[PDB]
Amino acid sequence: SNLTLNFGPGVLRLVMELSGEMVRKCDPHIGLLHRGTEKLIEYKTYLQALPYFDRLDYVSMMCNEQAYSLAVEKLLNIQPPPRAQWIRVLFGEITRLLNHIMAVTTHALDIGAMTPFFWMFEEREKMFEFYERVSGARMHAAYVRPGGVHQDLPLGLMDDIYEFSKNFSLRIDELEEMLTNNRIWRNRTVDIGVVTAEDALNYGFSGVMLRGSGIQWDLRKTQPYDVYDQVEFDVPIGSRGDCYDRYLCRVEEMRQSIRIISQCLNKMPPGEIKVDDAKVSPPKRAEMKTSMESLIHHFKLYTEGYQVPPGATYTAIEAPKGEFGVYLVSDGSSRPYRCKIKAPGFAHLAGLDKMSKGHMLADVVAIIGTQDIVFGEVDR
Amino acid sequence: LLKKTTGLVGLAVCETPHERLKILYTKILDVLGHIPKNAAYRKYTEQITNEKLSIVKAEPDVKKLEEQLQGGQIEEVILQAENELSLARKMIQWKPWEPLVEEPPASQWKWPI
Amino acid sequence: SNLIEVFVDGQSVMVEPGTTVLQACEKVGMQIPRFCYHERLSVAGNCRMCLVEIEKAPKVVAACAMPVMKGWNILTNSEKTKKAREGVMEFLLANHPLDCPICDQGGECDLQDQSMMFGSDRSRFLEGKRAVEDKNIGPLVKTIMTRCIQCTRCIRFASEIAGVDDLGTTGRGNDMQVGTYIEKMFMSELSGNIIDICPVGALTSKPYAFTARPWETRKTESIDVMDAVGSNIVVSTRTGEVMRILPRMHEDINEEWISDKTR
Amino acid sequence: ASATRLIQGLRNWASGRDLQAKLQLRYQEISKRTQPPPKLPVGPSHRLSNNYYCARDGRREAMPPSIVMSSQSEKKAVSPAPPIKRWELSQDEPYL
Amino acid sequence: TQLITVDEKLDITTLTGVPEEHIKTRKARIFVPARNNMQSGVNNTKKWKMEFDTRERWENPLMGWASTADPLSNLVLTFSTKEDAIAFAEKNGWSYDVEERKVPKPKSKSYGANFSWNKRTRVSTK
Amino acid sequence: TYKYVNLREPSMDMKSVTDRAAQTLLWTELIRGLGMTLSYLFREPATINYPFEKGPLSPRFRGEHALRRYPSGEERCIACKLCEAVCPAQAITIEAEPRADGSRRTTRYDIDMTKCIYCGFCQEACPVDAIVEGPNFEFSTETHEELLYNKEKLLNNGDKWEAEIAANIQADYLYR
Amino acid sequence: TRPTVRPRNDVAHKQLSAFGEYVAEILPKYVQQVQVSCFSELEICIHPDGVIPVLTFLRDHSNAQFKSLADLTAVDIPTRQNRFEIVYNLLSLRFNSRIRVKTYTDELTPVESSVSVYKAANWYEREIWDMFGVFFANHPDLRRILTDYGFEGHPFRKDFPLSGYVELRYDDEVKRVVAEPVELAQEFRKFDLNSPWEAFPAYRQPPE
Amino acid sequence: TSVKPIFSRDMNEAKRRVRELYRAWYREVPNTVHLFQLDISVKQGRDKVREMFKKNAHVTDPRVVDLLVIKGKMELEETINVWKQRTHVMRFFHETEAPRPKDFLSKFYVGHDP
Amino acid sequence: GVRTSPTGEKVTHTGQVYDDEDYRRVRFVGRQKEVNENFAIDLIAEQPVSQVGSRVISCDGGGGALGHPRVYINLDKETKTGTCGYCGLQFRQQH
Ligand SMILES: CCCCCCCCCCCCCCCCCC(=O)OC[C@H](COP(=O)([O-])OCC[N+](C)(C)C)OC(=O)CCCCCCCCCCCCCCCCC
Ligand code: SF4
Ligand code: SF4
Ligand code: SF4
Ligand code: SF4
Ligand code: FES
Ligand SMILES: [K+]
Ligand SMILES: [Zn+2]
Repeated sequence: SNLTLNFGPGVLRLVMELSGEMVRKCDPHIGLLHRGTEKLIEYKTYLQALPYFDRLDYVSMMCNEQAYSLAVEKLLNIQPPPRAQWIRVLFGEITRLLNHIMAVTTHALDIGAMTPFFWMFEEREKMFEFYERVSGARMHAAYVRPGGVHQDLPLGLMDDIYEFSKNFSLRIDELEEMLTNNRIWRNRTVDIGVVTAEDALNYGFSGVMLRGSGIQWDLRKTQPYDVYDQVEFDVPIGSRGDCYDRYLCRVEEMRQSIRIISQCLNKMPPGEIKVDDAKVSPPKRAEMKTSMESLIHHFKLYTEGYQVPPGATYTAIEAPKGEFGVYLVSDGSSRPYRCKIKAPGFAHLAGLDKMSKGHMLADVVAIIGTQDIVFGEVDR
Repeated sequence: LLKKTTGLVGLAVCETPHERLKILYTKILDVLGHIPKNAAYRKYTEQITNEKLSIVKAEPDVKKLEEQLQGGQIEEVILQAENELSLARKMIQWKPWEPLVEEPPASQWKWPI
Repeated sequence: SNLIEVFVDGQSVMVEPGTTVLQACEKVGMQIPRFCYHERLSVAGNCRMCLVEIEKAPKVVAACAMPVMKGWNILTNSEKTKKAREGVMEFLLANHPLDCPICDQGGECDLQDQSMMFGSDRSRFLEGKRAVEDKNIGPLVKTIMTRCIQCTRCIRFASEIAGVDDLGTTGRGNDMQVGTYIEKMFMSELSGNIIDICPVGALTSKPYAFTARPWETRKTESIDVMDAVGSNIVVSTRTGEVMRILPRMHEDINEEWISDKTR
Repeated sequence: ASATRLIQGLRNWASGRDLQAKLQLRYQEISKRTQPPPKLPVGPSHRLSNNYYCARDGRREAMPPSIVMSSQSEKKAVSPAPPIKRWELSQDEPYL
Repeated sequence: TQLITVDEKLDITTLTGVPEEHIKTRKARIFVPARNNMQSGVNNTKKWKMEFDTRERWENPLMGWASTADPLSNLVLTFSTKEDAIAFAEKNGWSYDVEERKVPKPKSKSYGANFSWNKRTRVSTK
Repeated sequence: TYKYVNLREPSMDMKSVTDRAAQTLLWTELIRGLGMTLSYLFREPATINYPFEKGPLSPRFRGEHALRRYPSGEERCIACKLCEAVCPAQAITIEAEPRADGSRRTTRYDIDMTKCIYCGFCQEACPVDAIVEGPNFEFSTETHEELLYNKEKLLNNGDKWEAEIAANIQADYLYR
Repeated sequence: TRPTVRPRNDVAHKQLSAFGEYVAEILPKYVQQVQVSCFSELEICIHPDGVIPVLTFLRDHSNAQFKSLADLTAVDIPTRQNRFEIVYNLLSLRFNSRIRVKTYTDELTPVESSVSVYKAANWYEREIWDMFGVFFANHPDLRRILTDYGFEGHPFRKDFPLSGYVELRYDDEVKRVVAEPVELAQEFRKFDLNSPWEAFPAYRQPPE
Repeated sequence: TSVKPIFSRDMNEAKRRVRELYRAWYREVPNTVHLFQLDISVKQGRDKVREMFKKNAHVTDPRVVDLLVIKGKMELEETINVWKQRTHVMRFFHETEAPRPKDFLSKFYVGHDP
Repeated sequence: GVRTSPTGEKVTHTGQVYDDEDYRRVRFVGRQKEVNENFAIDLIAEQPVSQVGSRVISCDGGGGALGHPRVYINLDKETKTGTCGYCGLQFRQQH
């Protein structure tokens, strides 16, 4: 016989079959945050369905906004204006900094290193000030929309993003001073959760979960979206497939996100921020209150919403947790017929059982840390 | 030059990649000769396997073979040859060159409804 | 049979002689945009929204009025058909008031909907608009005549179906006004159907006024009991309360009309 | 910023970095909370002529999916795309 | 063989998890929806719809909101044909009633009839 | 276009082996981590003194809802129900009628603040700037039904916060 | 049509059409349709007996190498007699491409589980069991994954209502969370949003 | 009319699987009453099992009763393994739900439902 | 312009007041009925009628884009003033 531990209720239920110190079986029971998001999406318009995507990976809000917006814009056969695309890449990499701070610092907090959590969440508070200045909300911005973004950058925001970005690499340096060469942090991560490249491909892993195993794959490079082919950055590649190389990949992705943010601040073009098709994006309020066509289009976009032509797309981005996909099916109406949400954490938490075999019970919280799991996107 | 690592976790370095690819490609062709000639899988897989086997027999260097086989490392080219061999052995049993087993219903792929 | 062969976008269709271009396109399931045409009123041909290209013909034809000739290829989706629709929609929206939030027609407005479907997305009209004096035609039909697009469905209904001859157009040009010219009260037994066939919010229901809005209404298909005609109706409710009563089309009873008692 | 130079020197020694050059607390260098009003530009469709919507209608150029095969010689075997180009190692910082 | 022969009527009511009160007391209505007579557009009259009988809506004591206890009060299903809707209702054990599609009959339109020599169809104005 | 994190082979001369042995036996990186924690001990903390000090916000901030008025006392809401049509949570419930002077005005304007997702689609759908999501975020209650705002509560929030709401709209309406 | 219109990618369209011909003629036993959308995504609509032979082909063939299962999806379309549309989204990292494999089932016909092809499928089709009721034969551990433990019905079916049939509350008499038939203080307000005017003439269905 | 089976070729194999599922539930009821420390008796839980089996007793399709056996095995797996709590086991006993009006007259008195 | 029912309960600008025998007054027991005492129907009646020399006037509610959509009001009736449908400001042709 062997021990069965029911680690009850982010929130997760775990059914462990242990054989002493070792883990024989790990059965993650989920659905504790299943909210039926993508059934609720079927009864709402495309604009009304957008704020559900803020709340899936709720540390990667504008990235999921971007993925849903790219899906709807692909089905609408329209493209965002260039300044909107540069704002989306800028705030997508700010979002990537947010998520990797959350990932690395809570993964260190669950192992026992509680202090760089507090050090990096002040930087995270400043990036939430950036979200609040651009949209009015600290987390669920509802800002990146199909057609572009909702509102242009306020004056003086890019200077403050520059003042943040100029100092953030020292914050990464002192995080990396606390953890990377620390022998206690290395003993908790170096031989832990080793995934081969073939098993990572076969188990549907994506993002750092592939790149820690040496797979040279990044969707911003291979299948590029808005203006990621115009920014220059490197892709950190692991060598041993463990928790420690995935940690180093996330730290170096924060480095490369700072690099992309500097390039976005220097290459921000002038122009409009919504697509100038007023049958898709709402007109400005000054012309809504002056022009008859603009008032009609405002009325119909905020009550019926735009009709999307019939068809199905699978649109994926390189979200900070991995490949975030939307399989969006439109029937021709102004509401989605079907919206399957592909989250990286779903397949990663499915691979948790293989990743935890032969390890200890204290290694399982490290493996649940290195798979960056937010249960909003896992459960929908 | 005896490459130290493939870079991929769990993918060991092959000592003799040329002889291993020759064995795998001739074994793919031997398995693939058990498929009827009118089957498109046999024609297409004989075509690409003969192309890869001629490239392997033409190039003594390992790195240049990797650049002109155009399939990444030579060890994942070996892994893909093994996958193609396993696939051909399964395609003999499935016999998927046969006609369509059943037509769909008349509005099964009509979208929108 | 004496059916002639015409073409809608290359598709052949056999139509009776005397079939209009609009009806021939209706036989292949294409609905040509319209404002003044109504299939139970006489043909007016004056909103010009139904203008469609016949190929090898250098002039668009009014599809509601033009009979088809044998061998015409009707181009419902060609470039100059769409340009004709956008130009006519631009002229319809030039003087039209920015009233969609305060107008009861919003959400169920033909002008809104086929401005979205067939018009442009913005304005070039840099002038001041006309504003029309409202009329008083009774306690049933609220009249806001700045919204009128002069499609004359009013007048053709009151003349041909209601048999009243009290509505008309006074004036000339852009100052042409639909009304009664005097303080006269349009109280037929069928006077509420001009609320149905007015494509815009110029003629609205005065009892229904401001209370609901069409997207939030649940539509229950039911029967009139106010007489022994058995007029098919829609009871539109909202949050468990009856909002209004519209007609249903039944060709053998109430064709698409209801009496004012029913309404 | 208000730290004395003894504490500032002890702090820079303990971190091993120059901390005053990159302070994590923000001061007068940030943007003003009251800004001048913007004048936002308009898009390319804000034109008074040559601006017909049918010449820029994105949703109406979407087509139904082209049916390649339906059930109602020595041609080359194909892949869904050309094989992916091998990534080049970083000239910036390869860690080699 | 690898195929069995089931001659029974298709019935999935024990698998759908629907409570029995909302199977045997509900009346599904299968119908092409009538055109909104506020509008001349006919694109909402193209498909068949299945709705259910409206149950009680009452006033919320706190706010005056419309409270319901009917789970099927917002369920509207879309079908391409009448027979698909009938098969779906019979498959789920729903007692149904079907209204036939009401198409508008073809009208005889002539603009010249507005100006006849001797018929009553002359318009008195234009 | 890619880099290898952790692909360094350590040097095996006696210098580097002795360096790693001194790091192992003399705990050098642990003293480095203690130095970094000691460095934050002598920094000024980031703590603001709430409630006397407040977190910085923008004029776009989406907080407590309010119904606004014209500069005559007439309420802006003309009952068009665009805000409840666009409301992703269906938090808004509107009933309307002509009032005694024939004006199109609401008799019911309810916002369930516990359904509300605070996304501000109502204020951007509003054609007359009637519903706004104002600047107040400090409106926690002791009971659930105190967050079920009717029209009287929302008009009192408008009359309460209008001096701030109008200046925030003045700062941002050119971006809208 | 330059600034506001999405640019068409004719090269990828031609390549995916050629590869769809390739798949359709290598596997004519199961392939029913092959289509490429106007935004250049390839769909292979297959018979459900060929779930394992098609997906093993695309995973293992040297010109396909679709090693990654991005997503596995069902779609409920109640007007079809095979109402469930099982959707496989596959990623080839070698050829930098995506493919969609679509098949169908009704409530009672089992689909063969594809865990022997992609282990990634293990939870996804398990989700398809929980949300749609599609049984997957030869699945290792097929059970619910997202709903509550005693949950009746399959929620992403389109005849399943938005709010369910039961709701929970704490009952202090039995000292227990209990399930009762759902009563809403405010009914979800159904919006009829569809315009009665045709939006897209390119997608017009031929009439009766 | 030629359909693909799930497990059973006809109704006899299907009744065999129903019968084995009933045997397994009958064996499990005392352990379920014990370890969930339920306030019901073993006889009452076995009567509830018999009620849930007799509720589906009208089905004549082998695939439908195969899916009913599959779902009953899933419920049993959620019961044997402590995945259900006490609340999920007691949801079969609608104890806080007031008894519905059964006859015509009391349904007439309380409301509009048929 | 608030008034009071004979129960002592304030009547809102809608006209809502509970009846005397209505139990739902118990929610205000020990608490208050929140009413707004700035009735918009009384405040727009306090505005003077704008005398203009044109036949058609435009109203946007003031503030330009901060007001309402700009509408055009005809002033041909000398019996009745021309009222803005959005803001309720009313206009009269001075001739
Ligand atoms: C009064 C003050 C008392 C305290 C003083 C120190 C205070 C500050 C402490 C800060 C760090 C606290 C961290 C807590 C966790 C500690 C973890 C840790 O370090 O684990 C022990 C680590 C474990 O190392 P490890 O296991 O991580 O490293 C891997 C080691 N191999 C490869 C072998 C497996 O180190 C030790 O075990 C060292 C023990 C102490 C040795 C002291 C020095 C002896 C030198 C003798 C002379 C040698 C000369 C050369 C040879 C020739 C001889 C003739
Ligand atoms: S008639 Fe139509 S377009 Fe005109 S104001 Fe009313 S809703 Fe708007
Ligand atoms: S009031 Fe209406 S129906 Fe009458 S002419 Fe004007 S737009 Fe046409
Ligand atoms: S902020 Fe959003 S959820 Fe809240 S009332 Fe406005 S539209 Fe509704
Ligand atoms: S959108 Fe504005 S004017 Fe319209 S109902 Fe809502 S608050 Fe009132
Ligand atoms: S519809 Fe033919 S012109 Fe009005
Ligand atoms: K009307
Ligand atoms: Zn005004």
